[PDB]
Amino acid sequence: HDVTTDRSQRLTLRFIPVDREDTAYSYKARFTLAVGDNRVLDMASTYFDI
Amino acid sequence: PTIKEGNSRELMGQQSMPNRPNYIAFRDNFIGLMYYNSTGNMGVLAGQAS
Repeated sequence: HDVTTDRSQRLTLRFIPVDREDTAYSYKARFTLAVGDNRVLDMASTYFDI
Repeated sequence: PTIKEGNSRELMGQQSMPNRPNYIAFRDNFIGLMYYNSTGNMGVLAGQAS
């Protein structure tokens, strides 16, 4: 009981950037993501689905 | 009665008759646009964080 979650939590967050910018070479996106108030997030598992 | 081009004797006995009607309209609620029930093109419709 002193380990992994028992309450409901989704493993992944299928997030979409708010604003878009396309130009000659760049494909800019300013995504506004806040990490959940208790839960943590790993950077090696973070990617982009294009 | 005749295969001949434009007009020939027996095409004086020729008759005209109206076309069958086809009302290009929409349904009792016009639903057929949004994928409400379809498992493929369904909507997530979630939050800015969750």
